[PDB]
Amino acid sequence: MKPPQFTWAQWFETQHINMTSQQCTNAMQVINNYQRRCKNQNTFLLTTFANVVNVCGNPNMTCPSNKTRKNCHHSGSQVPLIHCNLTTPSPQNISNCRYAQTPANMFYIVACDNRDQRRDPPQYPVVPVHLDRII
Repeated sequence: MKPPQFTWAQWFETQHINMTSQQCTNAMQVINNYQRRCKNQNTFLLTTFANVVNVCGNPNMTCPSNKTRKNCHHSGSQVPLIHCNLTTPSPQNISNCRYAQTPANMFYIVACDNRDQRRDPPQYPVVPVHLDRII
């Protein structure tokens, strides 16, 4: 889920593009502090928001996670990424949650939609809103 101040695109950028630290424990603090819980796992794509927007321009395909959605797009090329996995839960004090980090080079499939009319910048009419899968 996302805090109310974010559009889906801004939340996608916060969860999957802006890895504030190369260390998962530190990077996850941002997502967890906003979600008010320690997310079990999360992937950070080491690419730019602009690159993902362009992936939104690739052919539409069925989303692996949902056979009823057709707003997904394949990255075409692989990108470096870091997958974070929760190793030490701490619902009472989320700042104490620790994560493992797994580096990899994989393709990704993202779901894209038209931007939030009132809050997303007009610069990008189409934006990524969900990371459906990494391969």
